[PDB]
Amino acid sequence: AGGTGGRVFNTIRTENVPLMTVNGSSFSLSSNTHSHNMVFGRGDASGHNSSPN
Amino acid sequence: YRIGSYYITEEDINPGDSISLGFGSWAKVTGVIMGTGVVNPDGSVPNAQRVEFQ
Repeated sequence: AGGTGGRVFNTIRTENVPLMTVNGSSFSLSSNTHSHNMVFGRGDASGHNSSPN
Repeated sequence: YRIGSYYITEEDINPGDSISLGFGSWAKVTGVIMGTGVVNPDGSVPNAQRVEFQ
């Protein structure tokens, strides 16, 4: 035996790596109708697939 | 080092009546090891010498 005791390589010790999870959260964003800017007027020529404004 | 359960001095008539009797603390450890070294056996640095306080 030895005067100093330790359990590293092989011994019945305690303590481990905890595992936990976070509760489900949903991100909510508001689509503001302003701040979209504007260029030109009625077509004319308009970019294809552009968002209607 | 001498160990005895009788509370009589070594120089007393009841005791052997020779030599000086002094109180001894702790148990005598054989010169070579000092005890606790390494968890897994590797061994620490022991202490030696007589009367030396370390």
